[PDB]
Amino acid sequence: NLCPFGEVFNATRFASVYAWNRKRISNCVADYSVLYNSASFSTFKCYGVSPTKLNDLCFTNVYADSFVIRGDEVRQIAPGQTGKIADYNYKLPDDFTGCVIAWNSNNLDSKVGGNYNYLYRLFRKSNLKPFERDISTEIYQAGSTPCNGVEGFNCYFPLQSYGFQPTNGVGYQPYRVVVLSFELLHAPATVCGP
Amino acid sequence: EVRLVESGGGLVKPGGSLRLSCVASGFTFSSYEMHWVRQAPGKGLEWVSVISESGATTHYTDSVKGRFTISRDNAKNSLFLQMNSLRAEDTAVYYCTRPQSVTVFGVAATSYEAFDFWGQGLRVTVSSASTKGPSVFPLAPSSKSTSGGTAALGCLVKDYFPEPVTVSWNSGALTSGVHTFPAVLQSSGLYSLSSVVTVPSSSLGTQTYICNVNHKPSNTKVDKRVEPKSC
Amino acid sequence: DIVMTQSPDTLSLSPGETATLSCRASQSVSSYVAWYQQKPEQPPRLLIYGSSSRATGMPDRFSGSGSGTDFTLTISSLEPDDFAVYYCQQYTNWPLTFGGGTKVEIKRTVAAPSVFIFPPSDEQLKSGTASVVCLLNNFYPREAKVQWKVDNALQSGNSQESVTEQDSKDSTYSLSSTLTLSKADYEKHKVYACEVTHQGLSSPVTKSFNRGEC
Ligand SMILES: C[As](C)(=O)[O-]
Ligand SMILES: C[As](C)(=O)[O-]
Ligand SMILES: C[As](C)(=O)[O-]
Repeated sequence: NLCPFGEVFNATRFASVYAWNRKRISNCVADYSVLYNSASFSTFKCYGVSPTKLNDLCFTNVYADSFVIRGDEVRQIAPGQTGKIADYNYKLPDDFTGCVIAWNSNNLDSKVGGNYNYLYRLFRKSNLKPFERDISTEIYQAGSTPCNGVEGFNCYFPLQSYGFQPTNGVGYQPYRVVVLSFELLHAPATVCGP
Repeated sequence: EVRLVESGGGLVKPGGSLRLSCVASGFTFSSYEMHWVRQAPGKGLEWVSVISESGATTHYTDSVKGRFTISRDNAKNSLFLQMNSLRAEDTAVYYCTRPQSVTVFGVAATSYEAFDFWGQGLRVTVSSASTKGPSVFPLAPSSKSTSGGTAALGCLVKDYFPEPVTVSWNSGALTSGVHTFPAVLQSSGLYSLSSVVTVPSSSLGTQTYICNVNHKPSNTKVDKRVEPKSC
Repeated sequence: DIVMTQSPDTLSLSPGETATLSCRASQSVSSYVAWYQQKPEQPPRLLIYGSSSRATGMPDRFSGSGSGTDFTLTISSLEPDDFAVYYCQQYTNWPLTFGGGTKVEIKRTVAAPSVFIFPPSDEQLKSGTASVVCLLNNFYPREAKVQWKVDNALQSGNSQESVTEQDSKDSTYSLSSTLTLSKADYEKHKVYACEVTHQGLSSPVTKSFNRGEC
């Protein structure tokens, strides 16, 4: 009863961070060693759980969130961080119990002339609540004017595109991120190891 | 002028550790991502590590991931490579390398193409052997070291560590026809080389021949006279 | 990891001729290829980036071409300064990888080596080891075979070779081969020979000596 992990990690395309994807994992067994024993990952921090213990612990349902950001922003995917990504795109709760996995994906997500399919949110009237997905495309009002659905002076379209090129500096290169969330409600647990 | 002064290399035993430093000058250090590349003795170039301008992103080759850490202090124009649990195959000349910026005008993301500047390099030697002076032996001229009226003589510099040694003949007086060979790494971990010179056979009786060997890493200066041998 | 295979390992040319150095990638790297020159005891120097773009201050006799997986460096009208080692590099796929390198050596005519042999010194013998040294002087090209014979038994595994770089005047090479034994093993045998084969020699050249007579 294998859990669909190669689905999440080996997916052809990844989601933009503002429209981050979430896959629920339920009613299956999963080996976490086939993951945390890979040297391919550039980042593997865990919170509220020993990664080694994951093979013998068991949880209600598991959430796998995935998206693309640029390298310098990977540090923002952590409990209690601030910045453009942590505030307007994807925010972790301070009580976060799970693991954050990230690896460079310049060979998949960079394109000659620039891959503009990956977007992030530059402006938002307020900070995101944890695990909130804001896909609003209405125009930001940075001044006092009513933009009437068109962009002008201090009337900004809130989403902006990464220009991922193969020659970008490593800090501006695309990174694929997967966030595993583990919750233990009072409902029966259906995701455990061997 | 663009300059990258490197420091902090040298000798280490297997399982030891080093910290290489590279101070930059002549350009805006904080605007450049920076790399470490290495070159093993007699081998080609291997890329090692990269760090972004801010230092928030680092990337390593697989054979050093988890052992090496690249870092930078932009306030001090400094780049560092911390090397832990060093292995014999980590022996190399290490270069801090500045990639060539191609960022056009005021775009937010930086772009780079190839390496446009290299430091002079730091030697890093990971070996069980320890610093040791050399033994100097004569390679005596004889009938077996003649091709017609050409005689060949020399001296053999054996069992020293680390590199290098310097060899002269008659205190720099004799330089014509002198071959000093690159050192070879013996199976014991120590180095060996030989220095030879061809002279006219008839000059062996009249001309005296002394070889002068200097090993600075251990403060050794030996002079050995090479005399003919019946054979 | 993308492998960058350079070919060939050595080109032997004279000044004024044209050097064509090939580099092939195990998968496509578009035009993201560079070429560097390295001289002994110096860091590499960037010559070409973007497959075809010259670095600032490169002479126009250096030129680059190619894409996808096939790349070429052309050095027109070779000057004495251009005889060095050359590396290709792809710089967009992690890990960044370099080619094995190609040496551009000076061309000259075939020259047979002069062969000499040296028995171990007595001071070394009193220290418990014995080094027999065979010397090959001023030959070309670099390819040369030295075979040690002890009482006509072919030895392998206890000798080491070391070859100089191309001589600045006659463009020849020199080589040394050391056979190392313990004192006891050295005194178990009588005849020590080094037999040299080289394309400049009609037949193998053997130089030998008898231990104790020397
Ligand atoms: C199909 As999708 C949300 O991964 O672009
Ligand atoms: C940089 As050059 C090969 O002209 O010395
Ligand atoms: C393969 As080579 C002789 O150019 O080091």
